[PDB]
Amino acid sequence: ELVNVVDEKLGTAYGEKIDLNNTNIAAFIQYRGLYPTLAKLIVKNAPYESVEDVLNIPGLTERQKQILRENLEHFTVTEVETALVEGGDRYNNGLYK
Amino acid sequence: QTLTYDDIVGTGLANKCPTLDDTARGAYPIDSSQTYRIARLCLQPTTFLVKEEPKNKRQEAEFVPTKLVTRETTSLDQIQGELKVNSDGSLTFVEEDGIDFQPVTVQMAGGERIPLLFTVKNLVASTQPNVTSITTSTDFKGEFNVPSYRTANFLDPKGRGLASGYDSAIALPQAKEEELARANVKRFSLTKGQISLNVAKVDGRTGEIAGTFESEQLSDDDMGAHEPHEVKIQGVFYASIEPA
Amino acid sequence: AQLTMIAMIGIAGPMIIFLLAVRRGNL
Amino acid sequence: AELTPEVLTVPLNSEGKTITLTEKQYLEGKRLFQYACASCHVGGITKTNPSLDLRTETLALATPPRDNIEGLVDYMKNPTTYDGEQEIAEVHPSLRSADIFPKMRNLTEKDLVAIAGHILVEPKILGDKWGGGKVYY
Amino acid sequence: METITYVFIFACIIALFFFAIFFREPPRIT
Amino acid sequence: MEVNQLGLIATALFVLVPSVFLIILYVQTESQQ
Amino acid sequence: KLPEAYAIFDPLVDVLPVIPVLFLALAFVWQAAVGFR
Amino acid sequence: ANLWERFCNWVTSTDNRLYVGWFGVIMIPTLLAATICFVIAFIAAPPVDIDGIREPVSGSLLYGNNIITGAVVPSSNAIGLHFYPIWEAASLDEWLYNGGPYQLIIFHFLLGASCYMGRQWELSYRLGMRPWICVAYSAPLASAFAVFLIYPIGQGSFSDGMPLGISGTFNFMIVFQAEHNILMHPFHQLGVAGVFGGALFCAMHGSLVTSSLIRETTETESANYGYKFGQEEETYNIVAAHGYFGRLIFQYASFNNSRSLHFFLAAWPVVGVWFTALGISTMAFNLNGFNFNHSVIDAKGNVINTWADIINRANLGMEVMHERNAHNFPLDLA
Amino acid sequence: GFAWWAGNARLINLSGKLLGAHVAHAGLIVFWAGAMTLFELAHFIPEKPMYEQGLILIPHIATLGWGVGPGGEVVDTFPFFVVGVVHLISSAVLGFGGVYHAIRGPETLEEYSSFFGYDWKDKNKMTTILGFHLIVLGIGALLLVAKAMFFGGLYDTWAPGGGDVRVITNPTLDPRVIFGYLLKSPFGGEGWIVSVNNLEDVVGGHIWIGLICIAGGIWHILTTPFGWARRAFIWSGEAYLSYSLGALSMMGFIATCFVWFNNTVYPSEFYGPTGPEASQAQAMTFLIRDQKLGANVGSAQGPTGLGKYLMRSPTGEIIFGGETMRFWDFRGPWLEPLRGPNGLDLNKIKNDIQPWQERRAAEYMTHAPLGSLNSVGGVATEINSVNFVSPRSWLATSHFVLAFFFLVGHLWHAGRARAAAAGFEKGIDRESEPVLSMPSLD
Ligand code: CLA
Ligand code: CLA
Ligand code: CLA
Ligand code: CLA
Ligand code: HEC
Ligand SMILES: CC1=C(/C=C/C(C)=C/C=C/C(C)=C/C=C/C=C(C)/C=C/C=C(C)/C=C/C2=C(C)CCCC2(C)C)C(C)(C)CCC1
Ligand SMILES: CC1=CCCC(C)(C)C1/C=C/C(C)=C/C=C/C(C)=C/C=C/C=C(C)/C=C/C=C(C)/C=C/C1=C(C)CCCC1(C)C
Ligand SMILES: CC1=CCCC(C)(C)C1/C=C/C(C)=C/C=C/C(C)=C/C=C/C=C(C)/C=C/C=C(C)/C=C/C1=C(C)CCCC1(C)C
Ligand code: OEX
Ligand SMILES: [Cl-]
Ligand SMILES: [Cl-]
Ligand SMILES: [Fe+2]
Repeated sequence: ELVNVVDEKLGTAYGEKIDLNNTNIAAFIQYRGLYPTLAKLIVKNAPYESVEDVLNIPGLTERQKQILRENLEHFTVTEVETALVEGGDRYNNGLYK
Repeated sequence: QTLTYDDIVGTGLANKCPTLDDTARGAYPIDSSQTYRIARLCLQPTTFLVKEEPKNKRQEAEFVPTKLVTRETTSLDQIQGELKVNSDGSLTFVEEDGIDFQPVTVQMAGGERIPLLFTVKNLVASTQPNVTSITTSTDFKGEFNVPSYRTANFLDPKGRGLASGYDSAIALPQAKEEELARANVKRFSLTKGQISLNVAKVDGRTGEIAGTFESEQLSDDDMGAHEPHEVKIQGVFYASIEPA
Repeated sequence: AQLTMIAMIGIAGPMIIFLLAVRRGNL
Repeated sequence: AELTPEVLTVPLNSEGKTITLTEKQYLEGKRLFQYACASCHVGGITKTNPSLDLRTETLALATPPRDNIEGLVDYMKNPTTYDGEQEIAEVHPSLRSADIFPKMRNLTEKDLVAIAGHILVEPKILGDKWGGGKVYY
Repeated sequence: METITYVFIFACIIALFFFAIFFREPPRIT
Repeated sequence: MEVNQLGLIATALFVLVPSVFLIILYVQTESQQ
Repeated sequence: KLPEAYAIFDPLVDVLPVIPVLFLALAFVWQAAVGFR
Repeated sequence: ANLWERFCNWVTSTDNRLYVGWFGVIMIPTLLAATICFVIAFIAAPPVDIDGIREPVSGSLLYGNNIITGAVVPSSNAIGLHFYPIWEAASLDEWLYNGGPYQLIIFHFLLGASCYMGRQWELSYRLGMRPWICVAYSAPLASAFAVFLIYPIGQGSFSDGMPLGISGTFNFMIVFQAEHNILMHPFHQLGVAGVFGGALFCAMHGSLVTSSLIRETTETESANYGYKFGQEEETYNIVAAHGYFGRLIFQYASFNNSRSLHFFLAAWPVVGVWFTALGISTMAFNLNGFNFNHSVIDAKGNVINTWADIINRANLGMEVMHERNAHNFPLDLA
Repeated sequence: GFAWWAGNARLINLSGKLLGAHVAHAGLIVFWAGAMTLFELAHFIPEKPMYEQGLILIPHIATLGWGVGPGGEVVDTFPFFVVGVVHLISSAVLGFGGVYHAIRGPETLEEYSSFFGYDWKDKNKMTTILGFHLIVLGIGALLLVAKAMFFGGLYDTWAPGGGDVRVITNPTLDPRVIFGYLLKSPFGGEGWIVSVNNLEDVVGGHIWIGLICIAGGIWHILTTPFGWARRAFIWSGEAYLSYSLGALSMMGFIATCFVWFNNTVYPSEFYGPTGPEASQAQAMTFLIRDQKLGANVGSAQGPTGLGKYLMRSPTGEIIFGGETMRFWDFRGPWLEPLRGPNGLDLNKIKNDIQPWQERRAAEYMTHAPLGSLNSVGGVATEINSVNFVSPRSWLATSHFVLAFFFLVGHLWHAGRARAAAAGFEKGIDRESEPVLSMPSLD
């Protein structure tokens, strides 16, 4: 009944793809075209019900929609975990090098 | 004629909210059509009360006064948000951003320290319907979010944590871990708090208002280690209104 | 080229002593 | 082990052409990297933005690709963000900004190549240390 | 009990200081 | 604190036995002169 | 860098700041000469 | 016969069992204030938020410490180098939470200890002595100034001054090593030489004098009864001690002049400890120990580790763990 | 009576040989000032900040307004060269006078001329020599006022626009300000005289000190010490040396803290950033970086419950968070544009940070005055690569050491002077040992 919610979230898609609802913003460097600009937008407009909702972000150019489509398979969505979004931890989670 | 940093620094006035002239008994009228923002909301607590634990069943413990030990570090300020006109003429302030939390620790009689996250995070606060003017009888009631006092990276003194740290009592390698689950497994609480803001001064010229506030919320539970206390905060506020 | 002018400096000192002794002066 | 021509051989462009540095260029580039870049990029990290490093795989995923001499020489002239969407000459040393970043004033075109060469050679020698930080010290 | 023990010993040392200084064997010459 | 119960007796004796030894020898030294 | 017309004495100049130290050393050659009197 | 002059006579009297003096006039109150606050705080002070992060460290016996783990905890990093006397706190409860007592104790102690050194000069003058015993005590005194005052001043916080406790001391010296590589600093190496050498020459001198006591006693009595306080004759044979020690090494590495020998005994540990106090005092301005990390590389450029790189791995583990909740940005610049 | 290793004590009563010692040593000082400058200039590269180059004297000249323009951009190197040459040349004249007076001049002066001769115990002659030197010192302090007001001004890191040489037209004469400094606490947020933060106050203080020193110089030429002063001091050459050792030691400690904390008369453009500055600059840097990414730096709670980027000081001022909370007394020209009356201002932070401020903070963060003894820059666990130790660490450490030893020298000579004055510096008289005539303690 006492579960570490972060460990439990490592057992979800969160542990294998970029979770558009939880993952720190530095993850968006692993794929091209996404940092900083689109990552900035993806984070500020979270949360998403489906991976496909990112494309309904107002203001997207057509080049930006192409990049996201190119990368939809590297994204997921799971429930927002409070512990991962509080403290502005999606912008800076205390990890550097 | 305002002050400068070098007049304030070290005085304690940086932790005080701006005050309104005791002449300021006007009214800021609201154009259902136009939109409005709060450019600055400042909350300056003056009193911290804590609910005791009365041990029996039908004595219901009182709120007792506490002593502050964290100094002039308590006020919320530079808070801003939307100020909306609802269909039935109530206003609703929606917090967007600001220095909207301060960690505080007060001391009860006997020595017990009570830490708390004094906050209005994600505050939504509404008035009664049919306002049309903000006056020296306008009241806001609302609720806000109270996240965990420590966030997920925080490491306890034995190195245990939620998003970092050990998952067991490593100094006791063959101890039975069932007794220690509460201390070993950290949990991120997220609770609600309630606030009433009572307007008592209003500068009709400038859109500045000010008054009294009472909020009720929970203290720190040390990541689920122990049960929180109930806290009641009294103080004074000031806010400034802009046509959006 | 850092002997074309240094070495002379470091010798100046002891050469003064080698000349005052050998000519007995108020050392 | 030694500084063989195979290690001194780095991509010239995205086309796939390649260039073999001399030992001289390599040590030239190392020296110039210490003069102009190591205050922030010691060991291939970036002290003022640790999320972006000088590892070859990171440069490769940069827009435009920077895992090659051409991309790197360009970057030193007209630096952009990682997605290429904005020019950051105002806050990153570059020949385009040698007025505010004086150390770039006397860097010549071959200097740029020696610096870019060093950046691409060093991961081949040091491995994960390059850009890995204190864990690998 | 451990607190009392620690302070007790410390208290004995301070008392010993007192006697060692003011109730010493007085050094006498030759 | 959950502390070794015998620590107390151990400490008391550790102090008491050697101290009494010293006192015994001192006092009978003064009774000589 | 120095002005061009003094370019010449560049390496003498790398050495000049150390000369004060030599006076301390020189004090000890003098006393060795005189027998630490 | 006048009042002030009779007072002055008592202050400076060579007849008080313990000399007072004008330095004594400041020393006694300040060391009583520091002593009394220390004792009470060590036993019963509540936990103190040393690092300014609302994470109080329990230092006193009644809050679950023993003699080895207890301490008066340094004042809060939130205070930095601000003066925090009692009357600047809203209440004693606040002053306690923020670590007031450390400040009170260290300022009173450093004052009283400075006057202690001066008192040593003074009584030396009243008794017709030579005056420099106080110069020898300046070495320990400089050391206490370094860890309680100088290092805080340079790092900008009394929270980084040495704790007043046994494990707090160790905490200070471990963190120092990670942040300054003090082991690899030459001035600390001279401290060790001054302190190892000091204990060596202590043992040497004591064993040599003791080896050459002149027979004055029988096998049933302590040899110590062979010396009578105030006797004019020396109580050991120095030529015999010189004769043994110079043959143990060679003649000219041995002292036959007792004045040179005892001056040597004084200068070696004093000068070594000056330097190590200077070490702490200059590492306070981040002029750190020699850094030979990755200084050896091979023909290709692989790093070839040395023992300095191994030291670095240990310093790294100290660095990344200390004050594990207090750093939000990647470099620990103070 | 002295041995070779205390041989300069043989000069105590040889006023002529002792003159040469002093003037020859004065030459050594001027030599090093000149030689060291030319060494620094020969090694100087203008495109590199001075503090990447191990320079401690060029920064003092630049600070006087010579050689530099707006931003501390080095404009003309010739003033540096001139300063070096004139010092180096001047040391030959002092060397000449020193060796002459030490070796060939009259051993003792007081027979050749009653004006230059002195007895240490002649209280009137000693206060007269003191007076002349006070006047000289007063003149020197006024020279700085003249530079600032009449010959081109001084470098002003606070000049609007990034810094520049500015002529000081309204020096501060108000003694409430000038002497106000002398009464501020030496503790944090106060900083005694180390906190002086504008050149008006610097220049005005030198007006006061010049007049005070000239005034006292005249005072001491014209008077003799009053009796309470005669009875409280020891009057001998060694005693006087001890007094000055003490004064130099105190001044060395002050200078240490001056160069560690003060970024007005040690501009960070030349000397590098202070420890506190560098530490503030790091929080500035990541605040900028994170806010560009979308973070709301005002509402961001860090692990402890305190703000990750911003928090309150104990008097409530909004300040940078993290460990740098200790350095919130820092003031610097790159930072002040962001300060309102409650401290750092959230709307200026969100809206008004300029590229030049981003640049300056990254630069100072990466040039924090941390470094190894062998000049490897950074934290002690850092790898080799960056050759760098701040001029402020070099200047702070050296002067702490010298200050310390001059305090030891003061104690050494003050004790000796007392004992020699009383007649027992050489040991206890066996036939009259004071303690043996005193009653026993017990
Ligand atoms: C700042 C350093 C300094 C200075 C200026 C002095 C100065 C002096 N010392 Mg001291 N001394 C010093 C350091 C210093 N000492 C140190 C470090 C020691 C420890 C070893 C001593 C030990 C010592 C002893 C034991 C004695 C002195 C004595 C003297 C005085 C007489 C010396 C004499 O006749 O020599 C004669 C020496 C020579 C003839 C040799 C040549 C010396 C010249 C000056 C060398 C300079 C060369 C230079 C490049 C020339 C430039 C020329 C150009 C400018 C024109 C003289 C005033 C003596 C004294 O008090 O006399 C009563 C004495 O007995 N000194
Ligand atoms: C403070 C240092 C100092 C002191 C107290 C003395 C004192 C003395 N010297 Mg010595 N001397 C000194 C420095 C000093 N000198 C220097 C630096 C030199 C080399 C230039 C000499 C060279 C020298 C010689 C060759 C002789 C003396 C002699 C004498 C005696 C007679 C002085 C007299 O009537 O002159 C007459 C006075 C004047 C002509 C007035 C001089 C005005 C000066 C030059 C201007 C001062 C301005 C300013 C303070 C200097 C700074 C400028 C600079 C910053 C650019 C006297 C005891 C004589 C002696 O005793 O022989 C037995 C002697 O023969 N001295
Ligand atoms: C190099 C500087 C210098 C030196 C060494 C002397 C030396 C002397 N002066 Mg002169 N004086 C000077 C500069 C100097 N003076 C100047 C510039 C002036 C003009 C203001 C005077 C004005 C002056 C007068 C009016 C008198 C002297 C007197 C004396 C003698 C007694 C000094 C004494 O007892 O002080 C010891 C000081 C005290 C016992 C009290 C001082 C207490 C202060 C507050 C301590 C502060 C220290 C603190 C730690 C540092 C912070 C400073 C604080 C203000 C913030 C002595 C020969 C006396 C004398 O006999 O004249 C003929 C005398 O009456 N002096
Ligand atoms: C203005 C400064 C000043 C002045 C004028 C004097 C003057 C005097 N001192 Mg004092 N002294 C001072 C500062 C000063 N001292 C300081 C700061 C200290 C603290 C350490 C002392 C401690 C001291 C002691 C313990 C003694 C004196 C003594 C003396 C007298 C003889 C000294 C002598 O001949 O040494 C001759 C010089 C030497 C023997 C050489 C010293 C060499 C040093 C230790 C080495 C430094 C090395 C350098 C930093 C790095 C090396 C680099 C390398 C490349 C060479 C003379 C009256 C003696 C005395 O009481 O006479 C009355 C004495 O016994 N002094
Ligand atoms: C701090 C003052 C720096 C100095 C000096 C140099 N660099 Fe830099 N660099 C810095 C930052 C903050 C960043 C990130 C910029 C951003 O927002 O994207 C960078 C980035 C680079 C990169 C791109 C890395 C990538 O992952 O694609 C490169 C190739 C780079 N910097 C190279 C470089 C060189 C060659 C330098 C010396 C001439 C140099 N940098 C100096 C900060 C700083
Ligand atoms: C500027 C200039 C100049 C000048 C210079 C000079 C001034 C010089 C000086 C010089 C000097 C002044 C020198 C010195 C030297 C010295 C030395 C070199 C020493 C050595 C020593 C030793 C080595 C020692 C040893 C010993 C002894 C003896 C005893 C005991 C032991 C011992 C070991 C210590 C000229 C002209 C060039 C010109 C140009 C410029
Ligand atoms: C007095 C004494 C007795 C016992 C022993 C002890 C040695 C300790 C002792 C002390 C001696 C002392 C300290 C000696 C002092 C001598 C001094 C200070 C000598 C100074 C000499 C200076 C000289 C020439 C300078 C020459 C300058 C020249 C050409 C300049 C030429 C230059 C110019 C003009 C343009 C730039 C280039 C260049 C070439 C540098
Ligand atoms: C010039 C300048 C530039 C920047 C700005 C600023 C405005 C600060 C400025 C102005 C600075 C000013 C005006 C500085 C003033 C400094 C002053 C007045 C210094 C005070 C010095 C006084 C001191 C030590 C006194 C020391 C006293 C001592 C030994 C007493 C010792 C004794 C005692 C205590 C008892 C009897 C025996 C004895 C030995 C006499
Ligand atoms: O507090 Mn004590 O310790 Ca000198 O560094 Mn930064 O701060 Mn904290 O960290 Mn590492
Ligand atoms: Cl720690
Ligand atoms: Cl931090
Ligand atoms: Fe002995």
